[PDB]
Amino acid sequence: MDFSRFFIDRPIFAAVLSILIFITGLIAIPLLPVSEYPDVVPPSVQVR
Amino acid sequence: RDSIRAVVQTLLEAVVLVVLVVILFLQTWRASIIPLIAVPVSVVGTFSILYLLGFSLNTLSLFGLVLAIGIVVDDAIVVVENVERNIEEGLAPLAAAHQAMREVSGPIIAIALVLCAVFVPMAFLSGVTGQFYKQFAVTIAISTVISAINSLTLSPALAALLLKPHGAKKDLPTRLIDRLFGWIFRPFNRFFLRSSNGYQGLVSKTLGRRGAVFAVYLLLLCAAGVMFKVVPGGFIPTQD
Amino acid sequence: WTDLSFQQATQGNTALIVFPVAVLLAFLVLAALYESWTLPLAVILIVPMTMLSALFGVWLTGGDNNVFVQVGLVVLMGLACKNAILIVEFARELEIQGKGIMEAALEACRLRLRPIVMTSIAFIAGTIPLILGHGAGAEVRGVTGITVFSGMLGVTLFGLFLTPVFYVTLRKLVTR
Ligand SMILES: CCCCCCCCCCCCO[C@@H]1O[C@H](CO)[C@@H](O[C@H]2O[C@H](CO)[C@@H](O)[C@H](O)[C@H]2O)[C@H](O)[C@H]1O
Ligand SMILES: CCCCCCCCCCCCO[C@@H]1O[C@H](CO)[C@@H](O[C@H]2O[C@H](CO)[C@@H](O)[C@H](O)[C@H]2O)[C@H](O)[C@H]1O
Repeated sequence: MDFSRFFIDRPIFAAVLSILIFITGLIAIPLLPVSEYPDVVPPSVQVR
Repeated sequence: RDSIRAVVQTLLEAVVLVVLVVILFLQTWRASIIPLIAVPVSVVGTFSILYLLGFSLNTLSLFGLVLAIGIVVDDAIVVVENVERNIEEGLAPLAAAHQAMREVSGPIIAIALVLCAVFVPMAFLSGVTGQFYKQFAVTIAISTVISAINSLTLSPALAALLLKPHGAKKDLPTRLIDRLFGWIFRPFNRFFLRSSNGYQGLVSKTLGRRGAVFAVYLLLLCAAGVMFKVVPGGFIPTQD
Repeated sequence: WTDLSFQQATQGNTALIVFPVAVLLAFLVLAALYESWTLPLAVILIVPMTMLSALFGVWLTGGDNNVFVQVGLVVLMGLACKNAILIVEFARELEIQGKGIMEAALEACRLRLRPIVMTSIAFIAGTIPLILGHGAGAEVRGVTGITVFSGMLGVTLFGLFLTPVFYVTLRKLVTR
């Protein structure tokens, strides 16, 4: 609770931390590939 | 090859000059030691991390190293300016270092963090221009982090042991510099005092006429913009 | 299109989301250090001032804003950032020790005056070897050196003068 003790007396620090997390996620979303399902289709090789 | 020699030449230069500067301001052989150790082990240490991230020595990365030695020195100076200023206000060198790092320690990690905040995103720029920026940025940022670790661990400690209380006695080294190079010590220490005093006078008046300071900063930033777009753009400059 | 012209024609401009993301990121860190949403602007708002100054060296010469001088510009404004950060934190801590805002900023400038000038004079003494000497890549080393001179001059002058004005201005509209 000394962790929380430090943070409640420094609320701007807490806001900054939550905003940093939110910002990294916000810049991550456009970078992520949009598919249906994770990659589970097994790769195959054709020999002709 | 030339770039390599540059990165070593400048480094030794960066040592020599910095030690001169400290003996001019913190006039003791004691303090001059510690940036002489601080700035090499930083830049050289950079190489290790540069290896782990798969980079290579090249004109651009070594250029970034040459740029980064400067912030490395700057950290060393701030640390020992503060510790010897503690000794000046009359603290034992160990307690001097304690108070000094209480004053600037958490700052230093904050400035390392903001420097990373401005430098690391440069590695994700686009275009071959961006791939050059990437070498510059990564080299500078890892040098910043290593230099901050050095400024928080080795430099303050080495100040604590190396430096003794002010006055004490100008020792063998210190007596040598005192006699030999007291040639030009005093005139410009006292000129520095007078220039200081003028400085707080100037700020004290400007802190009264803050509206005019805002008025010049305005349209100075407009000149900055027009000049950002009239000075030629940025691409790789051709060389012999 | 072909070659690097083709790469230009297909590449995007991620700087338009790299520069802002950097800026506020620094802001966020400073906001945590100062415990203030406004005190960071004491540092940030002075860094475009050094840029012009450094850039002015190129206008002195007639060179170009090639990638090397661009990274040099960013580096010197980072140095300006660190100077401003340290003096601003010193002023704020002085205020926490019972001093008024204006005398705190005055005395913070007073304490930090010496380290800034010694760092800058060390650099500007290392700058003269960066307009002559021996070795190749002369265009690169030069186009960095002239800027480095003018930019360090701007760094010191505008830190030591604007940051106290910016600090006192910013802190007057939050104490009511
Ligand atoms: C849709 C939202 C999605 C993005 C979410 C990101 C998380 C957002 C969290 C940040 C919340 C706002 O952050 C919060 O701002 C307030 C108001 O300025 C700060 O408060 C500050 O100003 C107030 C004045 O009102 C003072 O009383 C206080 O001492 C001071 O800390 C808080 O210390 C900070 O925690
Ligand atoms: C506190 C320390 C700071 C550390 C924080 C680091 C923050 C880094 C964020 C930099 C800004 C994000 O910038 C992001 O760069 C990526 C590079 O992958 C760009 O991405 C671009 O190249 C990638 C990789 O080839 C492609 O997959 C993508 O389709 C394309 O848009 C994004 O368009 C941009 O959103």
